[PDB]
Amino acid sequence: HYYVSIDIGSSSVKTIVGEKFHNGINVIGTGQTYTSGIKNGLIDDFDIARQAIKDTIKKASIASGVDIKEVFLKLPIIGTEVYDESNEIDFYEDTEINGSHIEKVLEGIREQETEVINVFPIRFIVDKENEVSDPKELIARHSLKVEAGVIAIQKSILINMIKCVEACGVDVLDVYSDAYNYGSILTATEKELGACVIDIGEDVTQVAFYERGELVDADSIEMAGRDITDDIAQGLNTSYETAEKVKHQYGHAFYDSASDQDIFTVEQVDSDETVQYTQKDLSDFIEARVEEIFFEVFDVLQDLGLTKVNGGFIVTGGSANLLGVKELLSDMVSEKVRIHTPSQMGIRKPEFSSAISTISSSIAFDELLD
Ligand SMILES: Nc1ncnc2c1ncn2[C@@H]1O[C@H](COP(=O)(O)OP(=O)(O)NP(=O)(O)O)[C@@H](O)[C@H]1O
Ligand SMILES: [Cl-]
Ligand SMILES: [Cl-]
Ligand SMILES: [Mg+2]
Ligand SMILES: [Mg+2]
Repeated sequence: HYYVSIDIGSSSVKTIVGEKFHNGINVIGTGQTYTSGIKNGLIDDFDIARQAIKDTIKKASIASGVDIKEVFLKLPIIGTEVYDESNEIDFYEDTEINGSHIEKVLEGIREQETEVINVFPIRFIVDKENEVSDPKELIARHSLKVEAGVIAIQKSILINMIKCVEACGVDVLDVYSDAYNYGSILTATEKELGACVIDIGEDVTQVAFYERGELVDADSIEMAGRDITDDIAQGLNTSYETAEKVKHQYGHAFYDSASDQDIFTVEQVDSDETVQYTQKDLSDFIEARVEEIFFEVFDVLQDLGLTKVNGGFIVTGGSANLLGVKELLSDMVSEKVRIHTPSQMGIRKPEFSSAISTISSSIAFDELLD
């Protein structure tokens, strides 16, 4: 059937309706609603947040022609913990391992302040000896063990995000931390060599590092697009709103590559007076803040104890639309750099990476467990 994801963002709630193909996802509809009901990745006003989510499901329904009733929810990398764990289940007869057995051994891991939301297999072990990655259709005489990666989140976040969404008359079939979702926007080589995803949104910037095909660790920083706007507003002595517009229209994150011929007029906040500015002027502010964010990212990587980023950097999210971000980052790092943008029609904006990869995740577990 169809897969419906919901990304409850600080700038906009995003919903994608997709269909699973052998080698991909066919997107058949989207919904997007900007709201002030979400701040810093979390619900700021329940009622307003409910309205936006409800409205977005509506938009997604009308656009896809589907009667959305069940959805997969992405969860931000806040109050999150990643760790290892293993579990084993016993058989009392020769058993050909299928999806149900895998679901059961992982389930046990998903057995106080937090709640396990994702449990993915690193490797499986049949009858205390044969170690394999895919144990399907093979025979076990005694057992099936799993060495899994585990993501858990603070109960308060989970409980409130689900309640808010289910208050719009829909069922949350499953939850997917963005820590696991990003695994899907990376190529096999990136996930192997050791790659870092950086999603710069509005209030939150998220970081997730994958290595040897698996998620190693992740975290989030409270510095992103809004902060870029704030500096612009302060610098050009103009309102937040106007600063937001010039950021989209003339924004550039690399001063040297920023243009001078590009000019625009901005009204002042303290006087009827108006002032002229060049893109290079605007870029002074944008580069400074984006640079800071990246330095914040490097600090996260060190605390996480992750020097060495062999697979390169993948930058995505709404602020990734900013010109000069690739230049800026590669100008301060030796490893490869790229901006990820979903390829499907209608969601070809970096802000859609979370929503679309949430579907990739639902599909992955669909194929794993079925
Ligand atoms: N063309 C653009 N140029 C520069 N910035 C942009 C552009 N388009 C969107 N943005 C910024 O992208 C941010 C929102 O992107 P988004 O990835 O959707 O964040 P979010 O997911 O809604 N909220 P969150 O992830 O919780 O921080 C806002 O700060 C926008 O100003
Ligand atoms: Cl075990
Ligand atoms: Cl994806
Ligand atoms: Mg986001
Ligand atoms: Mg907001």
